[PDB]
Amino acid sequence: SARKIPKGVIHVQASFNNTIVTVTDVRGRVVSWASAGTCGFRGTKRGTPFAAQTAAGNAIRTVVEQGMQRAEVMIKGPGLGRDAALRAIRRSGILLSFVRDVTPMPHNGCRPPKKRRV
RNA sequence: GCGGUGGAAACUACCAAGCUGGAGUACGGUAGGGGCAGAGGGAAUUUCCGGUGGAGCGGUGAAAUGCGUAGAGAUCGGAAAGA
Repeated sequence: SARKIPKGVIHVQASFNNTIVTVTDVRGRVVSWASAGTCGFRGTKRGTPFAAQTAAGNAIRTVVEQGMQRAEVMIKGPGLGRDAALRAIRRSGILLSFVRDVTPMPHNGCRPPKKRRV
């Protein structure tokens, strides 16, 4: 069983409502994912930093079948789950290699509504 | 107040000949999202197709409408298009 891929990039879609932590390989194929509204609590109880750690710590139950040694991290977008997702992945067992911020910086053109966030 | 006559002449005005500080022009340079037209560049968003993969995603002061196992979101590769 399993493909047994060495290292891989971890795409963390950090938003205000929730945080989707997905651990993918070298190419871009997802093995298994984990989210904030999946781990027990839902509604508005998520999106917080220590709710992101229970989400990123739920991935090591489904991706343990592959057996990854090293891991590169990748954060996208603002919110309370940027530095928190990196701390849970570190206390799990996998090593650090490349932490990058691929947040889409606009060239001042497209603008969404004002509205207050959580 | 109006008209006429005889004067005065600085000022205003008319005429003639000038002068120059006004203004204008040329010579040589400087900065600027000045304007019009035609190209081309980068990020991102949306959409279409395909791969991986899982049940959730989206949203709010809370929720719900909505999008989801005819499998989105997320992720990767490619395309199209507009600002």
